[PDB]
Amino acid sequence: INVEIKKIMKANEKVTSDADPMWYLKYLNIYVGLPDVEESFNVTRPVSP
Amino acid sequence: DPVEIENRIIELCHQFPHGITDQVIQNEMPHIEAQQRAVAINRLLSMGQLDLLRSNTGLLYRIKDSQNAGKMKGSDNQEKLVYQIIEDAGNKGIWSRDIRYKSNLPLTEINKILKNLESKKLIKAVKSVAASKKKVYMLYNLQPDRSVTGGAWYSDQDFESEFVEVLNQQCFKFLQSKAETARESKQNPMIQRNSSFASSHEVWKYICELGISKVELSMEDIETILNTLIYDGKVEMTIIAAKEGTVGSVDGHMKLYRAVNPIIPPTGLVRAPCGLCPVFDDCHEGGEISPSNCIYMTEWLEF
Amino acid sequence: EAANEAGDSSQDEAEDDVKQITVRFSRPESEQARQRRVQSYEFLQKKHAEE
Ligand code: SF4
Repeated sequence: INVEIKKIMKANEKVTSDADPMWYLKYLNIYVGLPDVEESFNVTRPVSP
Repeated sequence: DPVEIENRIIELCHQFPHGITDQVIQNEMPHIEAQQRAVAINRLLSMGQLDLLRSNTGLLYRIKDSQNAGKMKGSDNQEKLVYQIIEDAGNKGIWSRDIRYKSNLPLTEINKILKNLESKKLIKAVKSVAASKKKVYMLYNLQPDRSVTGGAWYSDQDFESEFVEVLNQQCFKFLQSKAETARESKQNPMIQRNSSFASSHEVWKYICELGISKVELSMEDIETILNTLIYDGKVEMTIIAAKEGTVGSVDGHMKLYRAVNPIIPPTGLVRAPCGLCPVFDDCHEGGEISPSNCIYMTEWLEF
Repeated sequence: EAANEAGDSSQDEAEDDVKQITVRFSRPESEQARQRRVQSYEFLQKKHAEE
């Protein structure tokens, strides 16, 4: 979660389609953050195991 | 200066749109050796402004089609890089899907190119009558091939069954009347058979005199109609040897058609309901489908 | 072998094998296929022969 995921994201950082060139989707940096629960309406909350 | 040589060759190609041989270039420019001319031609071919043709007289060098322009918006490169295989297809046409696949371009670009070419009267789109899936694109100057589109029977991508039925009926009536006149003549069996025979040109001229439809019917159209009549088991065709005459269609051969009666009357099997039953396989003595409670034989005996 | 194939008949008629204009589309090559062509052995051999 600290090193390998960044390498995987870097290996597939750019994705583009053949049709309509000059269009692309570039990933910059990925984060995993702290565990949270999606119970609250569009709001996160810390949750214990 | 090889640049001057290339410019002179380009000017000579402009002077002769059909292409120039090496002899013409040598006569126009004799002071230059053959090796320099070959290097100049190789450079012209490498930069893509010339095309090579192999005719019975040798090699021809033609300027690439750039003056003929229909899609000038954007780049002439893609315009010619579509018109190339457009012309290569030519009379047979080519669907938009195949154009896209051969051009390796998205659908939007090729759609724009085709629209712009149609705007300046360079390509015509006609509906494929063989398979009505997409519109094929052909050169505006080229005449459409009868196989890929059009035809004397097809009218707006619709097969005219009534037209071919009327043609068959009229041809069969004419042949039957001719055979009846030949039989009533009773002058001589050979003469009777020769008079019962009708040439393809004769029946074609007869159909033209009738004038059932507005579309012009060629001789081979009437020939195919008579062949379909032969396949119906109603007429007979014989190929006789005739060098030249009023037909002159086939070299030394003429097709004569005559109305002939069938070999035997309808057989006895078809006179029974069992012979024309569609569920004949499921017939059984004891079951739902039995000859005792058959509806076909019931209606047949009641009739 | 090609000469023997052509020599099947003693006298060969002038063939009407005029080279129809088979100018192929310079299709825009996909970047993956372009990389494959660059990494091809024939391309490397041609680049070596260019010197
Ligand atoms: S349904 Fe009757 S008529 Fe038809 S095949 Fe069977 S037995 Fe024969």
